[PDB]
Amino acid sequence: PDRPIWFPGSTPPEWLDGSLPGDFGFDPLGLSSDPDSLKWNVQAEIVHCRWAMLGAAGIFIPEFLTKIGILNTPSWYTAGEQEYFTDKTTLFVVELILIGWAEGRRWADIIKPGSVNTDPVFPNNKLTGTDVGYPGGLWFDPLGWGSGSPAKLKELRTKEIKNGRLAMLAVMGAWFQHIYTGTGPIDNLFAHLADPGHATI
Amino acid sequence: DTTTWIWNLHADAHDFDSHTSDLEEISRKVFSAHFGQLSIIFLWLSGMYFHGARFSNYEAWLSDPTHIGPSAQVVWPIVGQEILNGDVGGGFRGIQITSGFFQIWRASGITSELQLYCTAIGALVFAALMLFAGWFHYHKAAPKLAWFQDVESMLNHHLAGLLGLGSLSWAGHQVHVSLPINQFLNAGVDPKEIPLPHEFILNRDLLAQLYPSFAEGATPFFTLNWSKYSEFLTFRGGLDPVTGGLWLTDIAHHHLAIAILFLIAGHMYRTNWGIGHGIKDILEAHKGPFTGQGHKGLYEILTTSWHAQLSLNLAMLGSLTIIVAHHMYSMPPYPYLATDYATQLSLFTHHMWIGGFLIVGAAAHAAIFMVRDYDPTNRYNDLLDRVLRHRDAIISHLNWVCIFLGFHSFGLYIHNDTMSALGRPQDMFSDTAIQLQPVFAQWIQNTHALAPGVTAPGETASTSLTWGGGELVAVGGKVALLPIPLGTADFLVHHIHAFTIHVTVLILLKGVLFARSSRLIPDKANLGFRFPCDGPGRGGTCQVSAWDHVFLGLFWMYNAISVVIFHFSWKMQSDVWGSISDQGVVTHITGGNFAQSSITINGWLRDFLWAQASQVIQSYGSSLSAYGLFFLGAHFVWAFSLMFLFSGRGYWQELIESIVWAHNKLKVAPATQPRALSIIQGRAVGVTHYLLGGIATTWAFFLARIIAV
Amino acid sequence: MRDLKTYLSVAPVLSTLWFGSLAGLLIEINRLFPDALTFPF
Amino acid sequence: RPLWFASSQSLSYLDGSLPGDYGFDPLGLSDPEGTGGFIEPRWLAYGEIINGRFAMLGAAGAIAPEILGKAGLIPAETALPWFQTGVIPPAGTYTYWADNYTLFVLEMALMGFAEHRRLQDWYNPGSMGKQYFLGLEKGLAGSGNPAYPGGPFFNPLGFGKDEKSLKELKLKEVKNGRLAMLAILGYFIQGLVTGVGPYQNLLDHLADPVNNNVLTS
Amino acid sequence: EFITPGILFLYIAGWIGWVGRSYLIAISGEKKPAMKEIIIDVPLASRIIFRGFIWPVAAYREFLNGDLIA
Ligand code: CLA
Ligand code: CLA
Ligand code: CLA
Ligand code: CLA
Ligand SMILES: CC(/C=C/C=C(C)/C=C/[C@@]12O[C@]1(C)C[C@@H](O)CC2(C)C)=C\C=C\C=C(C)\C=C\C=C(C)\C=C\[C@@]12O[C@]1(C)C[C@@H](O)CC2(C)C
Ligand code: SF4
Repeated sequence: PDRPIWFPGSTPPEWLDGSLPGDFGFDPLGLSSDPDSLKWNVQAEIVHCRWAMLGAAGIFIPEFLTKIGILNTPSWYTAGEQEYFTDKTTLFVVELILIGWAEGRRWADIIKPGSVNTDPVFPNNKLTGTDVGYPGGLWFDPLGWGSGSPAKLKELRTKEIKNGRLAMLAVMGAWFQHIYTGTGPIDNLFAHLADPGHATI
Repeated sequence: DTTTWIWNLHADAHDFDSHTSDLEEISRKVFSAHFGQLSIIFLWLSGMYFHGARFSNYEAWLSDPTHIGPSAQVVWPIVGQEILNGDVGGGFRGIQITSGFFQIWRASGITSELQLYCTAIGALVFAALMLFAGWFHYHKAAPKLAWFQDVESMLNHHLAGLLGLGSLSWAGHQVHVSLPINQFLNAGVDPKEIPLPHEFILNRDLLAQLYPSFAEGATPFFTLNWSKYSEFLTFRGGLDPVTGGLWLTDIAHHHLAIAILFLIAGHMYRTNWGIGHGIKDILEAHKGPFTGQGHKGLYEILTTSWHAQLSLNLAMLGSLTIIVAHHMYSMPPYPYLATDYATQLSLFTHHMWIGGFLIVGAAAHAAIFMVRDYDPTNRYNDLLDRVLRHRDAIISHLNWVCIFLGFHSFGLYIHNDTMSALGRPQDMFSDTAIQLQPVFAQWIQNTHALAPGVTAPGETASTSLTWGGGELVAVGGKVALLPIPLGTADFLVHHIHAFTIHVTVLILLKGVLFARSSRLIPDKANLGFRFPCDGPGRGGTCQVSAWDHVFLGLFWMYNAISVVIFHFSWKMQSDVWGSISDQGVVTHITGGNFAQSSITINGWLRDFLWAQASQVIQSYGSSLSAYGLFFLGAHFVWAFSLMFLFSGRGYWQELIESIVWAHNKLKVAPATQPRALSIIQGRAVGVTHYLLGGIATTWAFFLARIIAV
Repeated sequence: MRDLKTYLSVAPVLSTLWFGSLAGLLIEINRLFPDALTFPF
Repeated sequence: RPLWFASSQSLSYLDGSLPGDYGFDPLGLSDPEGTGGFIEPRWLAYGEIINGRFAMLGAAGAIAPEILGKAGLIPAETALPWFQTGVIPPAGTYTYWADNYTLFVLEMALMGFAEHRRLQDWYNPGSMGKQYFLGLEKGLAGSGNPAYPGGPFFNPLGFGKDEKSLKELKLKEVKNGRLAMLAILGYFIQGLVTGVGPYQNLLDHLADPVNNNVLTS
Repeated sequence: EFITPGILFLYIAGWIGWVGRSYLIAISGEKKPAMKEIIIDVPLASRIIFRGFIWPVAAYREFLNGDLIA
């Protein structure tokens, strides 16, 4: 009720009571008035944030090592044109099948929770997660960090969500920077740092 | 429950008086609806301005107006429809437009496609602004009723500010931009070499070279030495020989004078400061010699009712639109408009139909006011009561005039036709056997021709070239304007026009007067403004409401307007338009056959309808084939309308009953029970299709005929 | 919102979306297989 | 109290609670009847005060560079009139450490923070001192009057401890604001007509009063 | 020319008709079946759409059982 809000002095919506991690009462359009919409949108945001962390680290880290002089990997924009041992459509089909099995299992978990928590072929192995979107278990949580006091879990999930929002923004920024200036993201940073006043438009 | 609910949903969508009985809410809804309409109009203007910048040959036409056909639409090549991209010239392919947008842009001084883009962006911004303003003024800051009823302040602002200042601003734009750019264009200067409009404002010697009076500055205006501004503020009259339109200096002077007059006229009605008249006082104090008491009581009627104001405004706007249509063909205001015949025919027909529709709307809303808002107890007015107390004498006399005019205008045509068929051409009403000359119109023409130099000392030429006595004007080998003769053929058609107008007036006025009650149904007011009938009693009471009177009057309005446009088209094609050889011989399009062929009904069927329709029916395979396709499609709609007009409701309900049984047999019966259309709806559907078919047929015929020749 | 979905499912809007998708599809085949009178399969 | 073109209608609602009220309202914009939108007496008074403060800043700011330039206090490269300092690129520009647009963005960001905080205080009172803002929320609580927030941040010298002194200072502030708004309007009109700096206009008028007037221009 | 495109049209029209018939039967048992004919139940309609693929077999089996005609 008294948590910091996105717009101080304003009234937060009645469907955001602050229970969810990373909640700042930001929903001017009211896109999640209904509970089912709230749950679906929360799952979508979590998945987007995790994919963003995965992708953002894979774009700036290689370019940093390339410009510093350690590697020679090409620009991320043109990585889809390089040579490979097979046609890209075959790779697309294999990726589609594997990610299809994974995402189908995840989809089955959302609609009817607890229905996919057992190994199909080795019934001994199970997953110990209890909330949707956080599978837990030995496969995904080897270090045991996913269980504890509720305050610790809430804080960890909040920091994960904030990092995800930052990563999504950074990835979109890298895309638009390379579509506009026509050079690598690190080159843009170095050009800006060389002359912050003038090296923009 | 049933299907009539769906139809009723769209029928009462904009009837705010039925939803609520509070005047404040109706006024607020009306304000917001007006804002939405303004937004839509701005969006339409933005589209029109943008299309001419990207998909048009405006520049090539600007370099050669006479030999290039204007175009602003291009078709995608999907199903072989790209045959509509004709060779309009200028290295461009597309559909030739007839809305006269190129002439407006040329007369406004536009020379490149960069200005049109800016205008389109501005119009889009204005549309967004209007939409936001409508939302704000309905949901956030809605005015009170007392704000809407301050009609003394509304008139002051709408006269001084909207009309007074708009004319002044346009005169300023004309003086500063349109005159020099048009002077440069008329001098043969290539359009890309003309200086930009802001160079005239920034550099003053450039303007001084064209007009020396600009060197003196604004001092002669303040010193009352106004004769120095005569270089660009003239009173010449007549058409410009180079372009064929009115002189732009005359237009600038006219707009300046109009602005000053309107600004003076906007300071009449009283406001907080106590100077000026009050409308109520003017209405009350007025008592002439035959009125007696006067107009006491009209202020409350006109300030507490929206339908009376709507009726009055609709009638005035329709009359104004008809006047505008008449005044633009005879005194062409834009360059290269008179000699471009396709646009001239299209602009005259558009505004006539608009005016007719608006007049019929005025009649309908007067009937609505009489049915709903009339109140003799609280809003008594004397003149309306006296008009209602002798309505039998008004209608019976108007009924007689229609019969007399119809007989003495159509029996002449029938007599001519019979005498021609019997081999007796010396007994017809024509210029060779029995003459019925329109002497008054000829006297008017002579007086107007001789008015300059005697009664108009400041005029160098007549206002228009239609009055006999002027000289022919030729632009690019084509005929722009010349005196129009008047003979026996023009005597009959004018009386045809009078007869049709009188019949339409009779129908509408009878409906309005007998809206409240009649000798047949004394309690017709309680039944409503829009009801089908009152049963088969008293021999039959079909179509007794005022809505049915408007429904009948629409047919006669359509009948009346159609004869006007046919008269205009044939008279202009046969007597004015044409071409001139190098030696000065005029050859009209149809060679002057209107004088002898337009006196019998066979002449209109053979020489006009049969002879002039060969262009549309031979358009297959060419770029004009869309007109040929629309010609045949409109006949289908017109003939399809007759199913609803000739038939009744019970037959279709029984047919739908059998159909519903067949559907029930297979468990596909909808839960919303099908119902045939109501009695009133069946009438409304028929007339809509009738008018659509007729107007579309005439539109395709005219456009296919005039573009080819 | 829920009202946004409810207004989107009404008959006119749904019918317009369906017919627009249908027209786009039909134009797609007419562009891909133009001037067709017989089945060559 | 003195009355300046006061009217019977205007005197009905302009009792005198506002500072520097003279009863002048020929158009009756602030009439308490039919109040809506931005036509509200409280909002109108607030707008007048804020416009007056900004005008008192601008009237001195526009003429400061020209004053010292003639006296030799500043280099001639920075002694430009108010319309040649990059505000109007066609009229002339100056090259700072960055181009004009990034300066515009920085100004927009900073003043957006400031003005949004001020507006949120206007809508609901006292709510700007609750949420943590780098520990500065203690002094930004306001004083219940939107135009006179007070507090340690805005009233550090402790002026107007008594109500009489506060009222006199408010009256003087509003008078200075009105004078400054008139001065800024004069700035704009002189710049548009004569085409030189206002201090240049004053010097030209002083050099030959009989010649350099409106009549000759 | 005619035989091959004819069977395709018959299949498509049967698909459309079967889907339309199956939607009405599902909502007929409700308290206010008329309300579902204006605000279309999209989640319910999406399930029936796939079922029209096998309309010939479905209609053939329903005709034999006697449930085709009321
Ligand atoms: C993580 C966010 C992020 C960051 C750090 C940067 C950083 C940078 N961008 Mg950039 N950008 C972003 C997002 C971001 N961008 C997004 C989302 C877009 C798409 C709209 C762009 C589009 C863009 C263009 C088109 C260009 C840059 C350029 C640049 C560089 C010069 C600075 C400038 O003019 O930026 C201006 C940045 C914007 C107009 C976008 C607004 C900033 C976004 C919304 C983030 C908001 C600030 C953020 C909350 C601050 C907290 C993070 C902080 C630790 C950095 C600089 C390295 C320029 C370049 O290449 O340098 C020569 C350039 O030409 N950016
Ligand atoms: C400023 C102009 C104006 C305004 C504001 C009004 C306002 C009004 N009129 Mg009205 N009217 C006008 C001009 C105007 N009229 C004119 C000029 C005429 C003469 C033709 C009429 C004739 C008229 C009649 C006869 C009646 C009204 C009625 C009404 C009231 C209800 C209207 C309604 O529900 O429409 C709802 C809107 C529609 C039904 C839409 C009509 C659709 C048209 C006919 C088809 C157009 C076809 C189109 C070209 C093709 C599109 C294809 C596409 C669908 C795919 C409302 C107060 C009614 C009333 O007050 O009854 C008590 C009434 O009965 N008016
Ligand atoms: C899916 C609904 C549906 C079905 C299964 C039928 C079935 C039938 N109709 Mg029929 N009809 C329908 C809707 C339907 N109709 C609608 C909406 C109308 C009003 C336009 C009609 C008007 C109509 C007439 C006037 C006649 C029939 C007749 C017939 C029978 C002859 C076969 C035939 O195709 O006629 C031809 C059917 C048509 C030409 C109707 C047009 C097809 C419409 C446009 C399809 C609409 C589908 C609808 C959108 C379903 C949405 C499903 C969605 C919720 C998933 C047959 C039993 C005839 C008969 O034997 O007497 C009863 C007959 O004379 N119908
Ligand atoms: C027919 C159009 C129309 C009419 C009759 C009204 C009428 C009204 N509006 Mg309004 N408004 C309109 C259009 C209109 N508006 C539009 C298009 C907008 C933009 C969204 C607004 C935005 C608006 C706001 C934000 C407010 C009003 C308010 C009001 C009410 C009080 C106005 C007053 O006392 O004067 C006040 C007049 C002034 C203070 C003078 C302002 C002078 C302007 C700034 C000059 C315009 C410059 C113009 C763009 C120059 C064009 C140049 C050329 C290049 C185009 C009054 C009922 C107020 C209210 O309380 O509502 C009840 C209010 O707060 N209106
Ligand atoms: C979602 C997103 C943007 C967010 C949008 C926002 C803020 C919307 C906000 C609002 O809704 C709210 C909250 C409330 C509403 O009332 C208002 C609005 C305003 C509507 C960004 C990124 C979204 C999506 C992201 C981050 C995508 C990641 C992409 C990856 C992983 C790419 C990987 C690769 O780059 C590698 C690694 C190597 C390369 O060689 C190959 C490829 C394949 C290119
Ligand atoms: S049922 Fe038809 S014909 Fe009979 S009175 Fe009514 S409207 Fe007239």
